[PDB]
Amino acid sequence: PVVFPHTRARAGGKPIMMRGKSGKWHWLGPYWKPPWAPSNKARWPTGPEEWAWSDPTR
Amino acid sequence: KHLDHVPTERARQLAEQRSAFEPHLRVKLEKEKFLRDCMREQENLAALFTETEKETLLG
Amino acid sequence: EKKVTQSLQTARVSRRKVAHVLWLKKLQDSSDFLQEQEEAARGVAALARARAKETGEEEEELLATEMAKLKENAFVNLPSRNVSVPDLLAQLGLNDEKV
Amino acid sequence: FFRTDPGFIDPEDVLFAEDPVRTWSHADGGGDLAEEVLERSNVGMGTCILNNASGVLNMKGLCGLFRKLRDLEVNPLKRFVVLTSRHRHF
Amino acid sequence: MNGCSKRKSHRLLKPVFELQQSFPKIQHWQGAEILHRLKQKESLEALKLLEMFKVFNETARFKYPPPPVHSLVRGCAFPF
Amino acid sequence: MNFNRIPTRLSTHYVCDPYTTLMHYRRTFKFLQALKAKPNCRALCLGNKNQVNISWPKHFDGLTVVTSAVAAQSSILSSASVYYSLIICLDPVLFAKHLYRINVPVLGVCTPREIHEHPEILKVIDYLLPAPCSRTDAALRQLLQREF
Amino acid sequence: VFYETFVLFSKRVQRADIRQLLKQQEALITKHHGSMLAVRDLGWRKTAFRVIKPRQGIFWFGRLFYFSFGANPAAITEMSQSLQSTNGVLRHATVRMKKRHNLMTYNHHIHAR
Amino acid sequence: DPFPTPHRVHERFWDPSPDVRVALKNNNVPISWRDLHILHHFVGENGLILPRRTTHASRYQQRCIFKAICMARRMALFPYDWKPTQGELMPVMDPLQYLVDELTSRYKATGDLRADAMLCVMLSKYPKLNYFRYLQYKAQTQKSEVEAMQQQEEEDRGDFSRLLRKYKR
Amino acid sequence: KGAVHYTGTNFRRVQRLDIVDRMRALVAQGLVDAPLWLSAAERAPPMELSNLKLMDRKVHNKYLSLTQAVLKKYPNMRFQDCYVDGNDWSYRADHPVMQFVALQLRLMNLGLDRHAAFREAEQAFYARRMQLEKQQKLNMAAAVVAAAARDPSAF
Amino acid sequence: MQRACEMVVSLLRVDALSQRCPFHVLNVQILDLLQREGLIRGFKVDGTKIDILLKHYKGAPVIRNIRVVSKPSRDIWLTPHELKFRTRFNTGLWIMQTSCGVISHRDCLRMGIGGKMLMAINNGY
Amino acid sequence: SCHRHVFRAAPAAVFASVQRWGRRNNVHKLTLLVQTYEKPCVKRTRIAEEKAYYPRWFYLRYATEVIRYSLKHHLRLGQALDPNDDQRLDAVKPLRLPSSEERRQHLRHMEDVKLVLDIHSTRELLALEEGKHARWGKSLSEEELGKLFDAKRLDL
Amino acid sequence: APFPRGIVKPRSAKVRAILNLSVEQRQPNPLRAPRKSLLDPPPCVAPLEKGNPKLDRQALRAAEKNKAKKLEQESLRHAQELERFYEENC
RNA sequence: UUUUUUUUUUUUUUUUUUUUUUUUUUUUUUU
RNA sequence: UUUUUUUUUUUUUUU
RNA sequence: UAAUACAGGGUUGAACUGUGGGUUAGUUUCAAUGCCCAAGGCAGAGCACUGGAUUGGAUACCCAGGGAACUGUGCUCCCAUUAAUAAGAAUC
RNA sequence: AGUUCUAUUGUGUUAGCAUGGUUUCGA
Repeated sequence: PVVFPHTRARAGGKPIMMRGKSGKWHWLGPYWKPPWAPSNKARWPTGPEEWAWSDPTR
Repeated sequence: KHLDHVPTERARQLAEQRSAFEPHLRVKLEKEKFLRDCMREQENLAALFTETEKETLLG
Repeated sequence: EKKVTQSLQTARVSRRKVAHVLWLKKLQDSSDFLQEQEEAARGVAALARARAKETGEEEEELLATEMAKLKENAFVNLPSRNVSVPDLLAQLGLNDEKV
Repeated sequence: FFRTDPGFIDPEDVLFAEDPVRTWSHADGGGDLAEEVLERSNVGMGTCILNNASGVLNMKGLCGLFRKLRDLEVNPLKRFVVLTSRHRHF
Repeated sequence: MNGCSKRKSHRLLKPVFELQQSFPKIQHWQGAEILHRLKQKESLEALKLLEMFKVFNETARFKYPPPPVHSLVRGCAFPF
Repeated sequence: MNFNRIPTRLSTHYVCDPYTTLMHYRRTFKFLQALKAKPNCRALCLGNKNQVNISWPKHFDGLTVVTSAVAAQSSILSSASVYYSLIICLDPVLFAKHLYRINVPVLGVCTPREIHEHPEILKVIDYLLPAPCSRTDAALRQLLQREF
Repeated sequence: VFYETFVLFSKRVQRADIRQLLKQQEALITKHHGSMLAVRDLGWRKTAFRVIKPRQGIFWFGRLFYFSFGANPAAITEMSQSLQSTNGVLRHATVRMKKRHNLMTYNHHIHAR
Repeated sequence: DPFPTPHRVHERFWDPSPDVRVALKNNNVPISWRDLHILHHFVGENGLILPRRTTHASRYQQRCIFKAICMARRMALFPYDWKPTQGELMPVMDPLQYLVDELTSRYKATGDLRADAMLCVMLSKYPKLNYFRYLQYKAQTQKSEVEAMQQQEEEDRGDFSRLLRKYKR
Repeated sequence: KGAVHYTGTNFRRVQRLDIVDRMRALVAQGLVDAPLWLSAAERAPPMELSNLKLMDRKVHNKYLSLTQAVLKKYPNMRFQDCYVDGNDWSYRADHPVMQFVALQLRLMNLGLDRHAAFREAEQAFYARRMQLEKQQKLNMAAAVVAAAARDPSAF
Repeated sequence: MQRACEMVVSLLRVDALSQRCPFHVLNVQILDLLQREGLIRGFKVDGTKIDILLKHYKGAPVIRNIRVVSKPSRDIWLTPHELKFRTRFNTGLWIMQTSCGVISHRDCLRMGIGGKMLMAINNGY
Repeated sequence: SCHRHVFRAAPAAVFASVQRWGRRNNVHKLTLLVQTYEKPCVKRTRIAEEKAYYPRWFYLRYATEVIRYSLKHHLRLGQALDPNDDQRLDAVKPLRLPSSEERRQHLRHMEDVKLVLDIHSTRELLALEEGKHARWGKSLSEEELGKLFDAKRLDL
Repeated sequence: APFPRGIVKPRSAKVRAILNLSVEQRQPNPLRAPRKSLLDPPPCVAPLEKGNPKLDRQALRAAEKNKAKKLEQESLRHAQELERFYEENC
């Protein structure tokens, strides 16, 4: 089968932080991955370390 | 659209492999031969072996 | 071909649910109060029925009366006597040198 | 280990391996590579690759081969024509 | 008769002058002030030594001098 | 030790391919054979100061001394197309701005490392010659001229 | 779902009080369609710094207790407020019961190796 | 006189100390507020939280560690401006369990005789306790009994048992 | 405004002409006389170099991922050739680590799978240790024993 | 129609050997006409994308200028007698989309049928 | 909080340690900020600027260390690394023991107490190996210990 | 690290060189711009010296250049000394 | 105004994510 | 006397 | 911004679906600070205001007091208007 | 692209708690 990718546009908007002395987010927080970001494999080539946990089921 | 018949790369690769009864992809490395330059470099030396055109440089 | 994948999906979820049952079984075994309250409950049940057959009274009053008392006397076998002081224990184990 | 040893292999040499058959991936019009005869537009040279399922040279292959050979030979720009094949060990 | 076959030439054994770390180029005027502060906490100065490694950035009033061309030509003439 | 970034993509060099060297020498030999037949032919061997293994003379014909004032890319070897007929440059990277519009054949001998990083040298060089081991031209040509 | 609570008693707490406290708690559990799991004790614990609680005094140590239960999620607020009013209890916290990390199934080979 | 190594390094290169590396894994168990004997390493003299460039830990576990230490302080189970003491280095568990566990390691490293005796008595006294490690070690002493069979057959020139084991190739 | 044409005048398209072509025009135009070496290069024009660099391609380095598994199972490879320059452990072609992985990639080209290559490579190198290295060492050691002329009883 | 105009960006490159292109039915037919004139060395459909080679001569590429006439938002049509005036005293290549397939501008005038100017190759002003 | 004890040390030396302790914890910086009220807008720009200057200082500090380290040792690194360079031992005297094939040749060009010391020393070795003096000194030949002695009779 | 309450979005190159870590000019993108080369024409700039142009064709500062071009150059000689003939050709 | 001690009231960003590490992957011809 | 300022004053404590 | 309750977003695994989309009024939520109204109070700060300085001729700069303004389900978007100066597709 | 299930949570709301600068008190 042959299928083409879909549009990268999605609902919502970009993260925005409220102004003033009261620091608070408006739509999204810091942990937001844009639709045009690269693959996770290339961003973290090192991967889990030897002393890392092999079960993140906290 | 998923049922469309378009000639892709993997589609043709599988067709050739199916013909071989239970003949796979193979690659070839560059051919490095020492006689290509070993037996030819000496000829070029004759064009400059004269003492009046070699000693001045490598003196 | 879609029907073939239906059988595979059922097997996949079945294995996942099997592991879940094992976790709950551990809790039951590990739980002391659960067993203790359960055990007590059963005993009273038979005594009320047996006593009623002799005197001839109704089982509603006997059962009711006994039920109430079990909850009041539930915390009687606690705390398992754990008077051990870690601070003191460690000192004798060559692990603490403060007094 | 030493570079002068008999059983010495350069890791870089084996890293740049390529398939000679894949070199002829591009051809003339038609994305699906199924024509009995192929041609590549070159400057002063005429390319002709004989690609077939089992190298069977039937009447279909001859009809195309004759046309390409005559078309390139008549052209004065193409001073010579090269011929080759595409099958593996055939 | 079981000693090493290859000579010892590792950098760790023999200290040398080098920089085992990369950083983006910095403006000459920005780094000049920082270097002066370190020297205050008490041969050629350190400012010139770092310039040979191409550490600073090409600012308006600072450009890398070109290589020596007029004092580096050495040719030989011979018949052929 | 090294604390810098480790590269991932390995670029290939086709200009200095082992097979390409076969045609490079064959084509170059034909040009030199025909030139030496003619009478009164002179060549030029341009090198670098770091090349201690190659002896150099005191004076150099065609050398022009200029000053910093009004020197917008002055051509040093401007008059080197009268007495000479063949220049063999050993450092095309350094001698790149002067040989841009030279009226003589340039037999440059560069290395794959410089060719890939500085492809501009391909336009000035007419006849490309390979360089085995590609380390130092001073000791490279000596071995070729002293074979066997 | 399952829940956990760690209660730190004082020196001024007798066995009489402990039984009473637990009995009261069980009332709420049953109210909200729940059931007690198990009750255990941890003994005494040393405090890093002095505890100054108003209208209670100053203490340097206490008895640490642990008990597991399960009820409706809305029962956490009722339980939390009851502990604060009662005397003896100087500090307490409620921690949700996890699948892997727990004081029931995972209690061995912590400090050793 | 080793070469001066820069303190600021990319995250790709890191060489945590062996002592702290083993404590991070915690036998593939996430660190929680109960692990009091492990949080004492991730704290300075003033009691402040160390950065990710000092403890040398991953991004996921860095946030979890901060939560465990923060909660322990609220419970009056951790200092606020100094390091813990020797009397507070113990996880949140059964006091009796600590003793048993402790003793098992000594019997396995050097083989303390006193430790063995203690456990023996405790076995019966506290049947409701975990003895998996203690039982496994004793059950593994069968190598001494089987060695007798090898010696007994040695009198009859029975060396075939040794050659077969060595004939691995 | 300014260099806003990705596909246009930004990318120059100037023809590349060699000395043979440039000299042919000047002589015909009558600007410069024909030199004595003009005909020498006419019969053997230089080889084109612009089209040769187009074949250059970048390939992925498979040794970065393959070498990780080799050291994990046999981490005793870094000890060999440690004091030599070029080797880092915070490798040269001659290093054992590079030799072992080289055979694995070569074997996979024939058609063998990734896992199958590991078994073949392990056995291929094992023989060299027992059939050549072990034999050589033992042979030499034997001769040492024969050197008993120092003993008074030897004669 | 939108994918047709996206081929000029990829094919108009100097320092490159092969460039990808989205797969389309109309795009395949266009490449056939260009290859006949000797402008494209070759092309291959690699599934979801088409790999098209680039032709070079003495450094500079064979293609130096590309003009898009037709656009998805409108449609340019010229009568047989009007195309000659537009295209005169030039060596350019105009792609004409007639009812009987796709042909160049030279063939459109021969038949005398009303085509459609799609794009221009090697065209000046 | 920081506490130090003076033991066999001058007060001046001890006082120099506590002074640097505040710099790590920014005790002085925080004390002055709270004294005066700072507008939130100023902190927005000041917090960002400190994230670009401090990182640059660390890189420059390491560079100065190399200059001082190299000054006391001289030397300098250059582009000396080259793959095409076999790092072989120079002069390389130590070699495998002779296989008896070359031992005989050595005596052929050294026959001529100084230079005649080898006479009667190495000669007895050859005779002993062949089994001329002692019946137990006979050794084995190199051609009868590898064909059917190690490739088939291996212990493994 | 500190918890920023916002972010700065400068537009001029004056302040952009302070807030940002660096303003070094990276390699131009080949897909948008050509690769820079030394063969390009030089910029049209007249020579100036303290405001007085020089358009005619006819000690501390000097010491600094000698300390870097002489002392450093001698070190490179020793590197090649033991590679050319004295050790490379036995 | 300094030091010390023992429980009133308002308020809640000090510590805790980072060498900007994809073909470096992007900012505007000229002076 | 204390507080404060480049300097000073106003203000506050009273055996 | 440790604990707990309600409900979103992002990353990965399986199943399903088999062109579902880009932009967006005669449209609809949210939106720093200031002002009207309302609720309010017992801390830390301060505009107006006679409260201790000016000049080489004029002042709010440097202290202290000081009843507006500082938590809103509301009225409500004037600005240097909240994460660059393009909401999408193609060339790595 | 979207729905279901599973792992993950300094993103919105949230009444009591712990700690702390200032302030307040003196059997």
